[PDB]
Amino acid sequence: DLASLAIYSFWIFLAGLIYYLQTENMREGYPLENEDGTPAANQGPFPLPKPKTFILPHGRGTLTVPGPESEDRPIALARTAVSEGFPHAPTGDPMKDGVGPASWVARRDLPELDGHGHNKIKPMKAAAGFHVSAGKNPIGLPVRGCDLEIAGKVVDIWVDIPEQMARFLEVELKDGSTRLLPMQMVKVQSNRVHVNALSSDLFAGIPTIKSPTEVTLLEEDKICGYVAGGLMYAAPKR
Amino acid sequence: EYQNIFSQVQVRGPADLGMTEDVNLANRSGVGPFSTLLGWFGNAQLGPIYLGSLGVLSLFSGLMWFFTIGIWFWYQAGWNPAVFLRDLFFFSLEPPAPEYGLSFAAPLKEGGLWLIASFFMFVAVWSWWGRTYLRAQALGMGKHTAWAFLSAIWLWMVLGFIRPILMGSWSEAVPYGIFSHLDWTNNFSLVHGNLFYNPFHGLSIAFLYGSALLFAMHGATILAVSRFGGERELEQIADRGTAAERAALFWRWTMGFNATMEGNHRWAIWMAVLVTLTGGIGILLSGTVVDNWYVWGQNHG
Amino acid sequence: ALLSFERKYRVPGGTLVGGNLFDFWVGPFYVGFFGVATFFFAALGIILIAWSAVLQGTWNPQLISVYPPALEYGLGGAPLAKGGLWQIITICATGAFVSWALREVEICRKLGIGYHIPFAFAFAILAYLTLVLFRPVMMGAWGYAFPYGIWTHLDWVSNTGYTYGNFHYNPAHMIAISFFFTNALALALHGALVLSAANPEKGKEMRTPDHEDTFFRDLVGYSIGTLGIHRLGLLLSLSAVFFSALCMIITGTIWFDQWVDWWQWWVKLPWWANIPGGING
Ligand code: BCL
Ligand code: BCL
Ligand code: BCL
Ligand SMILES: CC[C@H]1c2cc3[nH]c4c(c3C)C(=O)[C@H](C(=O)OC)c4c3nc(cc4[nH]c(cc(n2)[C@@H]1C)c(C(C)=O)c4C)[C@@H](C)[C@@H]3CCC(=O)OC/C=C(\C)CCC[C@@H](C)CCC[C@@H](C)CCCC(C)C
Ligand SMILES: [Fe+3]
Repeated sequence: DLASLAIYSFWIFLAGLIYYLQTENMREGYPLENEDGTPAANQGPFPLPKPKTFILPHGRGTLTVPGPESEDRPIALARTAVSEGFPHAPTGDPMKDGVGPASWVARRDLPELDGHGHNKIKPMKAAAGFHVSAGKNPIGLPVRGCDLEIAGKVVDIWVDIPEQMARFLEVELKDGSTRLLPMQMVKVQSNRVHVNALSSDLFAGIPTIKSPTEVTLLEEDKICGYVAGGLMYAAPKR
Repeated sequence: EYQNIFSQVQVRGPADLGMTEDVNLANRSGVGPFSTLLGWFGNAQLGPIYLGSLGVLSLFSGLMWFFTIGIWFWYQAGWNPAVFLRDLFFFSLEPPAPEYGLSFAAPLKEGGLWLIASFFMFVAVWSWWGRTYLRAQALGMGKHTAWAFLSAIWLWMVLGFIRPILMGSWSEAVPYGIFSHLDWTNNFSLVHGNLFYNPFHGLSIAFLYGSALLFAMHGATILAVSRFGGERELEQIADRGTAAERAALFWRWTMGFNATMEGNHRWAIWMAVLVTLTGGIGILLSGTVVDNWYVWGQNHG
Repeated sequence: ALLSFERKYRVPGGTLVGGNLFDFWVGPFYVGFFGVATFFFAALGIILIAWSAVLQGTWNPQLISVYPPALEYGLGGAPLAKGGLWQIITICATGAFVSWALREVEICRKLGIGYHIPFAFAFAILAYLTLVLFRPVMMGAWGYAFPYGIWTHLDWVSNTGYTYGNFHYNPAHMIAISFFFTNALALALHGALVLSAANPEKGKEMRTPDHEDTFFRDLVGYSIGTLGIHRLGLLLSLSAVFFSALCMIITGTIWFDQWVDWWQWWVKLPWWANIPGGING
């Protein structure tokens, strides 16, 4: 009857759908590779999809996935066992080398742009009409790291213009230079900002940005990468 | 260690009037107020809304639906404020008795009011559907919202219009009341042999639950990777960063497979849409084709 | 075996117990100490379910069911075949769940991301432990918990509910359902928004968060924003499961009559209890 016809068609439609959905989520990271960068033997039962191309808004180009894949960058790691399946030790300093939880990707070295084609993220000082509107304003607070030692002072907040939110604190070092800390890895307390991922001596180590009113996607990754990595790697000093 | 559920600092600049695309700006209002409260959680800006014609048709019959049910409730209260408030959840605007079949000839005070209210609802929902398509068209955006909303419309259509029609009467449709509609629901199950035997019901649940599962996963994942700008999903789609990478990898190490930043949204749209898709067939088949889900289930056909 | 961008993350470290002993993968799967714990509990659990199946006499999975000790045993143990298996299978389940959560924490630490996922999972675990441990204990018997079988646990859902009339009138249950439904709405919208921007009209260029905000302001006069919606889905989700647990923790313990009758408190308030007309005068 009609109902057993409907339920049985549905199970089929649902298999088709899982299929579509599963291949659709292969537009990235595939094909699978062995530990050495080589195409793996067994790829799974799902084929890659026919490619798609997104048109990028600001004469910024194209993305066509799936496509040829690569880190466009060295990986300071080496094998620690004699077969597939084990960890790969950092060959140098994992924070400095951006591996493990300090990793970053070779994202594009320009800034995300808003819908109007302007930089999405600006230091508040360059952002017309933008001020702190609720909560404790961190600007001027000393920044203290997980060793409980002061590593600098907050000198501006970098804001997302179209979404009107804090995204970084720009912090000044003994140096007189500055660094971005991601807004999401800091505690704004009443008389200080607390940063648990890093100890005071690792602030200098934060990747730096090439211009003081822009960040590029690439730079953002090296920054976020670095400070998250600190949770594992600073933890001795902590 | 901070968790990104509430913002620590809010930040305000000039009110955002939004992208002009092909939108007719004659029709956007002006900005509303800025809510500091809202802004601990999400955006602080209220407005501007776009209203124009189809918008107005919609807002109007919406209100008319609501005030139809509203005068009947006050009537049922014998015009007494104290009673109204007391018995708010017990008032109910029922459809025509089974004797009037599909005809619009029922007395106002015994189901005519129901059809009137239903009429206002029908145009409020559909016009709103159109608004869903058209606000997208004007921005140059794809039509996903409207298609997804269509899934919701399906169940609602089936409950109050398509199923009562195939069944031969309006008495079969759902009343307007807080408690009465729960009764209608329990009673619907009972009369049809227990909806737990309706395999579309069972699927429906899997999706409903599955939505809570997915959105909890997805939300949690994004917050977890939001220290790498994870929430800026579109730009992670156009140029994968470590946020999209470490989110895929968490799932991949946990359950052995994983999604892409764009692919996850397809899982989401479908998980949710399938709840009502599913559900609507479930109901549609009931009484029109299966009279008892237990019974049907015994011969599997 | 590896995603194209995956090696740079497969570093040592992050473990909670065992140091580097179980720090390794199996194909895509990370193996905690807690990977081993979950395998151990899940294997046991499954074996004892296959066992319980033969003592009941089927290898068909639409029929296999494992009941808790009948009410007569209270909170004590009970022979394997009359619901001890259920007790050990339950302990196994809990082992596997908490383990899976804890494995997740380790994956979190290795990746240097936040703990939000296992924290969310923890609410589901907590819902489970309400049906199988907290409610049955506040009630005096493992018999009140639900049995392990595809169809038979639905039977329990219907029997437990109808013990209180139409379970719809459970007010915490109303609130939870409200969250489940809203969650789904949110999910449909979130997915459709993001996708409607990444896949615009055709030959047209990718839209932006700015467009997504625009579309929602145009539509309803408000847009919660890309961070907001993720905060939201999380909150709606978890709130649904909180109120589920809450609606069942109170049933059979602090309320045990017909849920419909609870509402008498509102209608029988002094200021209006007695006025005539309406449904209740
Ligand atoms: C939550 C309140 C009630 C309940 C009420 C219902 C109702 C009502 C229904 C279900 C349905 C289901 N429930 Mg139940 N269910 C309960 C608790 C559970 C628990 C548990 C460990 O606590 C589990 C594992 C299940 C599992 C199931 C599935 C067999 C089915 C689809 C669920 C789903 O898609 O969710 C969302 C999750 C996903 C999409 C992730 C995938 C989950 C998969 C499918 C789970 C497989 C379970 C497996 C068969 C049993 C494990 C044995 C293993 C070998 C160890 N229920 C409690 C007692 N459940 C539906 C059904 O169709 O039943 C026939 C249905 O109508
Ligand atoms: C005792 C009662 C019966 C029962 C009888 C029914 C009946 C009857 C139905 C369901 C339905 C469902 N039941 Mg059942 N259900 C039972 C037990 C359960 C249990 C359980 C026991 O644990 C669960 C988890 C569920 C779960 C579910 C859902 C999966 C499904 C509804 C999906 C949905 O999103 O609807 C909510 C979404 C909508 C209704 C869409 C509405 C959208 C419209 C267009 C928007 C209107 C808005 C309007 C304009 C006003 C807006 C005002 C605003 C403020 C602006 N049922 C028992 C067995 N169940 C439905 C279903 O699909 O079944 C197959 C249904 O009809
Ligand atoms: C006739 C029956 C009654 C009724 C009686 C009950 C009863 C009784 C209960 C509910 C519960 C619920 N009902 Mg009610 N309910 C009715 C009508 C409805 C309707 C409706 C449309 O009418 C709806 C929408 C709901 C909705 C709800 C939810 C609030 C809740 C179910 C979700 C949950 O708790 O998840 C919580 C989720 C879990 C417990 C899942 C746990 C997952 C665990 C942690 C992991 C498992 C992993 C798995 C084993 C591994 C699989 C292996 C893989 C395959 C690899 N009810 C009717 C009136 N309802 C339940 C509740 O509130 O529970 C607290 C409950 O007990
Ligand atoms: C609001 C919280 C929502 C939620 C969140 C949630 N679920 C989660 C997570 C999160 C955040 C995970 O991280 C975790 C995961 O890895 O997802 C892929 C998970 C998960 N939620 C799952 C299921 C699940 N979640 C559900 C619900 C929910 N999950 C809530 C709605 C449901 C429902 C609605 O019923 C189910 C069925 C799994 C896919 C996964 C957990 C996998 C896991 O814990 O693996 C360990 C155990 C095993 C592999 C084997 C089983 C162990 C044995 C002891 C035997 C069987 C036990 C017995 C109780 C069976 C019951 C029989 C049934 C017929 C009733
Ligand atoms: Fe998202």
